[PDB]
Amino acid sequence: SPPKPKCRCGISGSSNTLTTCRNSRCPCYKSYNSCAGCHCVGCKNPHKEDYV
Ligand SMILES: [Zn+2]
Ligand SMILES: [Zn+2]
Ligand SMILES: [Zn+2]
Repeated sequence: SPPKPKCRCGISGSSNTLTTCRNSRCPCYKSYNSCAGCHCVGCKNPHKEDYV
């Protein structure tokens, strides 16, 4: 498994509707990772782990 960044988008950072984890203040998003193990609230992260 790749290095998984963790974020608290919602608890801190920037609470939003869609752009919570989808903005560049989210380390996961920026580093091409899903929010596995995060404390993000209202996480819309388009980086869903590519598992084919
Ligand atoms: Zn986030
Ligand atoms: Zn995250
Ligand atoms: Zn998230």
